[PDB]
Amino acid sequence: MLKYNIRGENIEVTEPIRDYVEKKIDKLERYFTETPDANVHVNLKVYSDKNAKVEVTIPLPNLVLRAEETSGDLYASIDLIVDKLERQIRKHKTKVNRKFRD
Amino acid sequence: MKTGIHPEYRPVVFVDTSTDFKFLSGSTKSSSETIKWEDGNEYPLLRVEISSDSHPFYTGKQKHATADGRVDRFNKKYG
Amino acid sequence: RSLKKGPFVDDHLMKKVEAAAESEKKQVIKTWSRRSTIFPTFVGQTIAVYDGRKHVPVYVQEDMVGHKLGEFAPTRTYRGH
Amino acid sequence: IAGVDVPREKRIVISLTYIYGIGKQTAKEVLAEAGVSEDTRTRDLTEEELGKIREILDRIKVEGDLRREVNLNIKRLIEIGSYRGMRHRRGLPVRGQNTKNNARTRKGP
Amino acid sequence: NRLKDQYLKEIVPALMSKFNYDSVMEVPKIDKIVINTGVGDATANAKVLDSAVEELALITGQKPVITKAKNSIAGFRLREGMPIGAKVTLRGERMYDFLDKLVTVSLPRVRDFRGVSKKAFDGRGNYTLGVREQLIFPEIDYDQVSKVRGMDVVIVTTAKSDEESHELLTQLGM
RNA sequence: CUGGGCUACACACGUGCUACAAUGGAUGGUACAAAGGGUCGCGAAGCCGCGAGGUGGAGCCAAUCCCAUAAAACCAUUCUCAGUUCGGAUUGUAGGCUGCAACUCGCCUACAUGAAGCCGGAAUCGCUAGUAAUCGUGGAUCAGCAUGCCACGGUGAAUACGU
Ligand SMILES: [Mg+2]
Ligand SMILES: [Mg+2]
Ligand SMILES: [Mg+2]
Ligand SMILES: [Mg+2]
Ligand SMILES: [Mg+2]
Ligand SMILES: [Mg+2]
Ligand SMILES: [Mg+2]
Ligand SMILES: [Mg+2]
Ligand SMILES: [Mg+2]
Repeated sequence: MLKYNIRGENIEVTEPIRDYVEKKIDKLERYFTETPDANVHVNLKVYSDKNAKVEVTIPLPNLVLRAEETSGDLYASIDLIVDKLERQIRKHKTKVNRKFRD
Repeated sequence: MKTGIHPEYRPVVFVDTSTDFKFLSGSTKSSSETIKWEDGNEYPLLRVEISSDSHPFYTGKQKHATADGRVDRFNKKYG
Repeated sequence: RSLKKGPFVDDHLMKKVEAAAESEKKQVIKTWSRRSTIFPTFVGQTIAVYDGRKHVPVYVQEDMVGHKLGEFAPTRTYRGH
Repeated sequence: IAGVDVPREKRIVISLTYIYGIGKQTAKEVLAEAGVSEDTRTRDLTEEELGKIREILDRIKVEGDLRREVNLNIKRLIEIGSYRGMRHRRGLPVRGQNTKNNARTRKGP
Repeated sequence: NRLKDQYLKEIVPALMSKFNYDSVMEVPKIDKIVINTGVGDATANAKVLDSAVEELALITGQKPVITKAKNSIAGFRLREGMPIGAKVTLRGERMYDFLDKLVTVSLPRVRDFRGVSKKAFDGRGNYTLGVREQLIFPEIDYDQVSKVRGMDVVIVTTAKSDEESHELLTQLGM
């Protein structure tokens, strides 16, 4: 159960954009089998030269997930920000388990 | 009147402590008292709170309160 | 005025209804002063009170004496969620 | 006893406050005009003492008569159209306190 | 005991020269008083029923008879024969004395004493009162009270219509 | 320029204040500070009111007078483990004060009403000595309004093997 919070500046947070952000970051639940309910901080901003930025923070208890991206349009950045986040969950989880198993 | 299956119902004399209003009507409760009235009615002197001689609907209670006038109070309070 | 020196009544509102006693609820009164306590002289009259963007009419009763005009002219428009 | 049952093991200064419309400070006067000591158990006062208290407490307002008066005032505001009426009729905080947060003691759970 | 005496010595002439009755026995009187209680909540716990039974036996003077259900309504989780309620019937001296106690000392105990209902008549001369607090009757005590529960005192009169029952009750003191 | 709004409210999050009582509540007596402000300003004695407050005008352009009685602590009585003599929200009535004006939308007082709450899940924060903890005091903004901010003092711990 994830609770979102989008800080739309220099842009309008339309419902289609809200649905796109919610459904793409919602697939992270498969990895981290108990995601304690936490608040997601999402920021969007667009420049004058048609560049889009997304910043995500998901403060899981021992897992501080972040990723920030800059690309052409808004949708490419959101699709490319999952890869940076999924790496950190896979990095943090498999670091704990295999090391205590020498 | 079947015997042995009824609670005791000895007579009793009522007294109203509010205004000293004597009254006679037998009651089941013994109340552990003794007093004789009206040429001999020796029984418990059961005390009680206000009877029908002082209640609002059961007696002639006049006001026990006051009223309001509002606009009168506004005229009185303001001057 | 919530003190002994009161009550507080707006001049131009008080004078207008005072000369409207001949009308006897024959003219609507269009006023802005919401900070005037309702007087006994106001009873039976209908006044239009500015609620921030328009005038809303209220018929003065006896129960309304001692209150302010604005109490019967809600400002915020709430209709649930 | 004195309008309604009052506690027995308690004290008269404390026991009286168990009836609607009376409080700790007002219990000082009704125990002063009655001329009876404050530190007296309820199951110790005689009829003469209890009689004066009931006579003294009669002048002051009590439950029922006070319970209906306050509700009558609340009703008067509901249909007159005053602002406090909509607060009373909708359960939102009546006086001058906010509503964005912390209005649960009147709105409920 | 006395209330019957005043009834048959002063109220009787008043009804006589107020209603212009032909003969003597046409004047109405009080036939019986029947008191009822409901323990429909005692479907599971059968002991609160018993507690109410000794309550009624104490308060009247005669033990009540436990009433059994006449149906098996599933809405009230009922089966036929389940003991529900109790009743005490007063006829004669006990009736008059109990009514006197009720009118002179029991009624001046209700929390909001404004007057008994003036429209509680079944339409044929019988009055049903609906007191719903336990120790309205002074006999029982607050400590002994285990569950606040109401009662149904019913007065059955020989009058043929409501109004003369109304005047008879007012003459008695209701 | 007047009026309204920035004070909305099914709800979610962050930061604080008050509690869930006996090392405590209530009643009576009494001791001990530092740092600051005061001239269209501080405002004492006296008198009145249960109270918030009112009249009054002393002295002070201040190591001089006022703000200004410090509170926890100490000493006696009572309450006797309860949703209570704990807790105070909420609300009805009656008042005070500033301001031309207190309804939206101020602060305080008197009476009465008496709610959740009996130590808080997963998780998480601060602190190494006059520190944490706890109790009072003052100042800026200010006609009025701080549980916020910036400063002052009173009482006063536990623990640190170690990386
Ligand atoms: Mg993808
Ligand atoms: Mg406010
Ligand atoms: Mg703001
Ligand atoms: Mg207390
Ligand atoms: Mg106000
Ligand atoms: Mg109080
Ligand atoms: Mg509870
Ligand atoms: Mg406890
Ligand atoms: Mg200030």
